Amino acid sequence: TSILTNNSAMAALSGVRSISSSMEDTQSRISSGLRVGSASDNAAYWSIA
Amino acid sequence: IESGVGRLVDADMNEESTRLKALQTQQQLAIQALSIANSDSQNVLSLFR
Repeated sequence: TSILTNNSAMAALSGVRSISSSMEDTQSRISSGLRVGSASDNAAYWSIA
Repeated sequence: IESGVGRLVDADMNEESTRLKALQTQQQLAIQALSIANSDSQNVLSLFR
């Protein structure tokens, strides 16, 4: 056991970051509709729209 | 001439009613999403007991 590093905490941190990014994306998606909401989404469908 | 003025200026009420209902629903969803976003912030307190 090392008090200087925590592999489990780091993995949990990466998981939390991924969940936060996904939650932000879904929250914007439900706020404004627009499944293709910006150019960061599928560019071809955005241009067609 | 006034019939032409009406054709150029009058608006169908049914489409406006549909838009009003859609915008009311969108406002309700946006308010709910904003409330969820505000409630998201205070979850971090669990780390600091």
